[PDB]
Formats: sequence, C-alpha cells, structure tokens
Amino acid sequence: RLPTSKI
Amino acid sequence: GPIRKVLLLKEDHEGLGISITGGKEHGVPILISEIHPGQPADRCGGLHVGDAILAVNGVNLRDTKHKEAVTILSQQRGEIEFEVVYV
Ligand SMILES: *C(=O)c1ccc(CN2CCCCC2)cc1
Repeated sequence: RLPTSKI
Repeated sequence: GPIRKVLLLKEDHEGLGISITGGKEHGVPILISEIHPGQPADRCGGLHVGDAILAVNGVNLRDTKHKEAVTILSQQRGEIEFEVVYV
C-alpha cells in the first residue's frame, strides 16, 4: 500500500 | 544479507527500469518493488525485488524521503553503480 514511483 | 555493488549501464532515453517504495517518512528503506521488462535493470541483472538501495554512484540514499530518493535515482546517467542489500 506504500506510494510507489517508477524510475 | 550481503551488501552488493551492481553496475547498470543505460542511455539517456532510457529509465532505470525499477519501481521503488519507501523512504524516511515511512520508516522503511528505499526498496525495489518491481523490475520492468526489457529495461536496463532487467537486462543487466543483479537487482532484485526486495533489495534496499543504500547508495547510487556514491550518493548516500539513507534517511532520504521518498521523493528525494526518486529524484537522485532518476538523475544518474550512463554508468550507475548501485549499493544494494536484501534484509
Ligand atoms: C516506464 O513506464 C517508462 C520508461 C521509460 C520512459 C522514457 N523516459 C524517457 C526520458 C528519460 C527516462 C525515460 C517513460 C516511462
């Protein structure tokens, strides 16, 4: 459920 | 687990090819949550879901907030050395 970022 | 140094090579039109969660505000490390198909992390190998990223190109990612880590990771170019560990 954590905020996720894509890099 | 053992801390590993993992080199990723990429060009400027590519991303790293990873999703990450975590950061200082969440009390948890910067963790790889996905390795995306066909992108540098998938091709070069050595990075895995569940790895914590301690540093990239000598930039310490410890105590960074989520967005600060994302910014640093997104800025690295060309030859990108990850310091990673599974715990
Ligand atoms: C993931 O969905 C994704 C990967 C790559 C890009 C293209 N972008 C180009 C400019 C530098 C970083 C990568 C977008 C989304």
